[PDB]
Amino acid sequence: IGIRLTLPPPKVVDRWNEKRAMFGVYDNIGILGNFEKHPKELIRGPIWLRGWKGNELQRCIRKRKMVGSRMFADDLHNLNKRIRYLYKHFNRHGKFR
Amino acid sequence: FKTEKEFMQHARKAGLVIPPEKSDRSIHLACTAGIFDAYVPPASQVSIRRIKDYDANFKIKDFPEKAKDIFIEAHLCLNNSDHDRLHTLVTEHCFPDMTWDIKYKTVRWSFVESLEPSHVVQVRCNVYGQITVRMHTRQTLAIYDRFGRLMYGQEDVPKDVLEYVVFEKQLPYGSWRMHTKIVPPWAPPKQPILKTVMIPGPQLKPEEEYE
Amino acid sequence: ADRMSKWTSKRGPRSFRGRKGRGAKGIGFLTSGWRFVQIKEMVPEFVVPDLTGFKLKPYVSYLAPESEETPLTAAQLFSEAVAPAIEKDFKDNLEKYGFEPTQEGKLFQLYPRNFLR
Amino acid sequence: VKKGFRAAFRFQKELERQRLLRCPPP
Amino acid sequence: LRNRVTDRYFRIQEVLKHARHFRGRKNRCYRLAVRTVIRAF
Amino acid sequence: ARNVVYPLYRLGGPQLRVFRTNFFIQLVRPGVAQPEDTVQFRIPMEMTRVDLRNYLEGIYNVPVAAVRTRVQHGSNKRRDHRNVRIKKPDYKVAYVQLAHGQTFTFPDLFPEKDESPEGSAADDLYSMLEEERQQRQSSDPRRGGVPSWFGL
Amino acid sequence: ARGNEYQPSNIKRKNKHGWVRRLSTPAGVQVILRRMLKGRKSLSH
Amino acid sequence: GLEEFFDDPKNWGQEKVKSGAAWTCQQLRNKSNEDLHKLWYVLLKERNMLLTLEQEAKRQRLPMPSPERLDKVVDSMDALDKVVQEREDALRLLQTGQERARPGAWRRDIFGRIIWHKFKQWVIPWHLNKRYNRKRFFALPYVDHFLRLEREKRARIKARKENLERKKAKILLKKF
Amino acid sequence: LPPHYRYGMSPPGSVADKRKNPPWIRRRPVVVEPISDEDWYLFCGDTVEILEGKDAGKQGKVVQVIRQRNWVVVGGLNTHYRYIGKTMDYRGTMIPSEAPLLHRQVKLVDPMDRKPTEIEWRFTEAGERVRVSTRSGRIIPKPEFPRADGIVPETWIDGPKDTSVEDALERTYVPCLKTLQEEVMEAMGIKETRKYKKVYWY
RNA sequence: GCUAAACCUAGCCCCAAACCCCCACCUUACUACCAAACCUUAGCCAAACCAUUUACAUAAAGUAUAGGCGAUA
RNA sequence: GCUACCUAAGAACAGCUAAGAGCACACCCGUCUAUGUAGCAAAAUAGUGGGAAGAUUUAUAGGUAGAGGCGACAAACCUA
RNA sequence: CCUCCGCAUAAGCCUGCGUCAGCAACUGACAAUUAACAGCCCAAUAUCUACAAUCAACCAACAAGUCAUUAUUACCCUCACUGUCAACCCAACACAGGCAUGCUCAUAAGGAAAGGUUAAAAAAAGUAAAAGGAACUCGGCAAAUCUUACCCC
Ligand SMILES: [Mg+2]
Ligand SMILES: [Mg+2]
Ligand SMILES: [Mg+2]
Ligand SMILES: [Mg+2]
Ligand SMILES: [Mg+2]
Ligand SMILES: [Mg+2]
Ligand SMILES: [Mg+2]
Ligand SMILES: [Mg+2]
Ligand SMILES: [Mg+2]
Ligand SMILES: [Mg+2]
Ligand SMILES: [Mg+2]
Ligand SMILES: [Mg+2]
Ligand SMILES: [Mg+2]
Ligand SMILES: [Mg+2]
Ligand SMILES: [Mg+2]
Ligand SMILES: [Mg+2]
Ligand SMILES: [Mg+2]
Ligand SMILES: [Mg+2]
Repeated sequence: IGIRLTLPPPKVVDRWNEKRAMFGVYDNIGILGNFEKHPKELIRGPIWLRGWKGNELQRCIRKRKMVGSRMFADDLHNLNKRIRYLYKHFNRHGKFR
Repeated sequence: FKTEKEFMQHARKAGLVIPPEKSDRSIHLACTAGIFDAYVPPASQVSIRRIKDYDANFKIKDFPEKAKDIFIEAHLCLNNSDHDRLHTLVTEHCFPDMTWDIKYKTVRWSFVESLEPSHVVQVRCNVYGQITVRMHTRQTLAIYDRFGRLMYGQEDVPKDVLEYVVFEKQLPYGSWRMHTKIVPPWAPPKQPILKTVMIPGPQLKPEEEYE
Repeated sequence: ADRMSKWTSKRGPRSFRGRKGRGAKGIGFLTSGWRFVQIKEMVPEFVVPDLTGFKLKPYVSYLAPESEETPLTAAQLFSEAVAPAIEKDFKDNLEKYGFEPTQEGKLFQLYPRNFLR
Repeated sequence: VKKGFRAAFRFQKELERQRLLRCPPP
Repeated sequence: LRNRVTDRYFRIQEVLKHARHFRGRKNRCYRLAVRTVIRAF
Repeated sequence: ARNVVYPLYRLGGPQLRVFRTNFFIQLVRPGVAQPEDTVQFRIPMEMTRVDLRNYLEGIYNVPVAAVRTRVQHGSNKRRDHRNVRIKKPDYKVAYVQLAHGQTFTFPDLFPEKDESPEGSAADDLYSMLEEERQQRQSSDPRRGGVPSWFGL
Repeated sequence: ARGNEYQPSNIKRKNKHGWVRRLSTPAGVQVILRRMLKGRKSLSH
Repeated sequence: GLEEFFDDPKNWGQEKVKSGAAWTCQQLRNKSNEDLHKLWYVLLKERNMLLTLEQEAKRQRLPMPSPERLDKVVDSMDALDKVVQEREDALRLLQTGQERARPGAWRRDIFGRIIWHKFKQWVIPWHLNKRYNRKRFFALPYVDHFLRLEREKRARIKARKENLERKKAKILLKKF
Repeated sequence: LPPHYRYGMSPPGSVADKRKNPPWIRRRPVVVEPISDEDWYLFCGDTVEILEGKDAGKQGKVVQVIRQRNWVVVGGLNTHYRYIGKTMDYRGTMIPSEAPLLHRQVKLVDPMDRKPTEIEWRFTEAGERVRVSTRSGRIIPKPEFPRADGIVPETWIDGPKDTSVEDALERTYVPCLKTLQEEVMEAMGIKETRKYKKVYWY
């Protein structure tokens, strides 16, 4: 019977956190900071998608090319198998042509 | 099992080598195993100084009026089962001896006024002061079932009880509490219960006969 | 078909159960006719002292005082055993101070351990 | 444990209707 | 399982409250109930 | 000694000498009937027959005459909650048979009856675990289940 | 008839699948090396 | 005599036998090498007594009279084993400067990993030892693939352990 | 003891703990706040005061300190009531058994002011690390416990197998450049005319 | 009212940073001790068969070129 | 480690009639029938039958490996 | 009342019906298998080894065979280590199966086909049968009794 019997402990969310009250600051650091920095230089994450958006094939092509020289040995083989699969899916399968 | 000998004789025979281990913490009691000197109902001013040596503000004359409010408030907490209130008025030698038999049944004990004023009889004494006080009061009882049907004593008629309630006090924060209740051998028998009782004889194996 | 149990001497066939023994040290050799010659010098001889009149008992009384741990370093053993015998011959070769470079003629060699325990 | 609150609240109020269909108050 | 269904109990009782007066397992088992509750409607 | 390398012996070398004997020993009561001169020990595995003769005559000064060793196999048939086998360790048993017609009988360590009686006050605590077990006040059946606290 | 294919012997079990025959050839050291990488309790017979 | 394997018969079955403290390591460093040699065969004769009583208590299905004094003599025979070994390693640094008593070298077996190979005593030199020459202490070009995979498998276990440790410290600052 | 073992009022190898913590239980770990090994200030014997729950405002001594759960077991206080001696037909006797208190719910008490005070571990010019209260600069000494074992260091008589203080401290060590092997061989007096022929180590 | 139900923290995933780690054991591994490594990947699959062929920072650019000039590269 | 063949060094074969002889045990094989068919058995049991001093059966250790091995060719057998 | 089994060794397995305790051999504590039997051997360098076995004697062979030292040098010590249990192994099982050798060739050893009742059908295994004797059937398969004769390959 997949439904819980006691109602869960209450989710207390501080809306005036440090990360919440100062969220969004310096997203316009270009257009009113004399264009020294782009806002794409403000995003922190992986190296291969710091300022770049693609589908799943274009992400694995970019991950193999940018950071794939220093990837682990069976993480590179799991990535090469994924590009070998997503090539065949996007180019040979599907409804529209 | 039945005893502590029969457990160790079975723990030895089963191979259960259980190690008697040493611990720094001991069981910190607050009562005694019964009465120090058993008063027998038909000079102890040493024990009133040994009480006054640790307490230093205590009058033997005031105490029978204190003894009534310990006795009366302990017995009114049986009508509601306020076990957190019995634990400050009744020592843990007396609390299982007035609550274990009365669980899952309701009592309607009620105090009407006494006949004789209470008076202290004897005083005795990690040290436990002990005061016996005689009570000649007037009480009613009505003990019931789980099902609410009367099993002992009528509710309106007040009865006459003669009581010698030994009191006790641990001597840093404890107070005077009920410890036990002396029942003499020459006491008249209690009120007969409302139902009839059968008592079985020996349960005989076929080889054993009745002699 | 068993894999995980420790391969002891109880496990193989007859030619297997003879060759492997438990951790006992060899003493002699076998010659022709499978006859074992026990070498007397390979047997470890227990150098036991005499305990008569000895006054150290296996426990220490609890009235004994406590101290601080100083492991015997090589500098401390030098400073007690050698350094005063240096100074008495300095105010007036090193093999006269217990220093021995080569230990080929020595019975209890220190490196590598020629003794037991 | 399925995360969420809105389904655990509704079941708490369907239990309280069944607690009055099993034991109706005076 | 990022978001799986937490309220599937109440979707079953939308159907099973109409089947309470049936026979057999049509009043209990949901798979047998919807083919009769639809057919009862 | 055990868990050490032994110095190698070439032909014509010095005597091998142990100075601080590493290994323990323990003599056991035999589970079967045995002769009056045979003492049974529990030898650590790497300790030979002749190393026990020099152990006992050297440390304890007893007249050992015949030593006979055997290896006991501890069972690997008992399992955890993880269903992994728990090996009771193997131990070498040795039967030391004494010389000059001597005779050893294993002593009665732990005499079963100490003075006369059961128990009282070994070290407060066990007082209430006895003086209410003789002050039990077993329930009189004539009362029929009524609580016996009230003096009424 | 069938099913009793295993006729055990400890000489032959050590001579085919023991630790010595694994490291006797370069293709069998990789057999040990895949056991240790997987984390097996027993790497050989 | 075999009576030394048991204690005094007035201690038989008293279920509490009094015993002093164990020998600490600092008290043994004041005694000579002859006296630690003589103390060792006092503690060994006591350790055989208490191990005898340990097996006899298990055979008699009873606890120990005092199981605290067995772990004292074990403590005194590791401290005495540590003091004599300290004067062993200190004299090794003076007479020859070596750190370990047994020779050895850092070698690299067929599985490519760096082991410390402790040397054994032989009689013939190594180049004509038939059994020693079958033991290969080099790794071939097929091992470096499995050397990388074991390095990354150790790297994953380490990065899991570091990451989990920070996730618990964020729970602690939440809860307090 | 396995990892994520749950500490309790019983010692971790007792037969009453092996019933509660058998080797297969995976219970939720208790999150305790990590006190440093030098930051802890309540010891076995300290005069403390209880803040929350039953017996609030009472002062007592500390019998146990279970450091793995930040507990203090005050003696005779914060008690519930349990029975021991329960056999097949006897009910057992009633005992006030005490509950542990977290260190947030217990404050140290000055032995002069008799008030719950805060504690700073001020270094002093004689004593290197002594608790000092905040309301007044009174040092609170690390008090005396009973012991660790049944030792009672003041009352100790030796037996025939315990050595005296004079034998335990007599410095017989004359340090030289000989081993224990080479010093016993000259005290016992064994000769060896044979020399050790050189073996190969490889 | 039985059977059961429910639970939340074990742990994990993805990134960023920072380059990781006494004794016995290659003989029958866990056994104290005796007279020689390097040499193209292939094929599925795509071409609707198959046979040459078929992928393994941004921008120039899917451009020049290649190709049963065809799939595609 | 079953099995096909080989190698090494072993072993086994009563009794009766007179040679890859006959009758016949142990042994090996499996003609025919019946039971069994989630069975005792992922090929067995009971009766019957073929050989049983040989091109025999068999214990042990070794050898040949899948683009192959082995094969008194059944395109058999090479861990159901 | 059954026994075409049993008892040892080999191989295998590894404490698996010993003590104490908890349809109508499991868990926990404790205890045992003691070497003479069997494993574990051999100092070099040369140099010796044509005539089987079969009661080995007659005979009779072909397939042509399982068995041996000396010379000189070196050498003088001794009894360590390991196996030793069981109702057991391989068959997923306390499986009618599989399993080498030595003795006993019906037992001195080892065992129990029936939980209790009733006496239906059908089914399985067996015994008996009038008169007939293959008319049965693809076929004398099966059973019961023993033989003749001829073809095909
Ligand atoms: Mg033996
Ligand atoms: Mg076979
Ligand atoms: Mg195609
Ligand atoms: Mg297609
Ligand atoms: Mg023939
Ligand atoms: Mg024939
Ligand atoms: Mg053939
Ligand atoms: Mg053909
Ligand atoms: Mg064909
Ligand atoms: Mg099967
Ligand atoms: Mg018989
Ligand atoms: Mg039967
Ligand atoms: Mg039946
Ligand atoms: Mg019928
Ligand atoms: Mg007829
Ligand atoms: Mg017809
Ligand atoms: Mg016809
Ligand atoms: Mg026929």
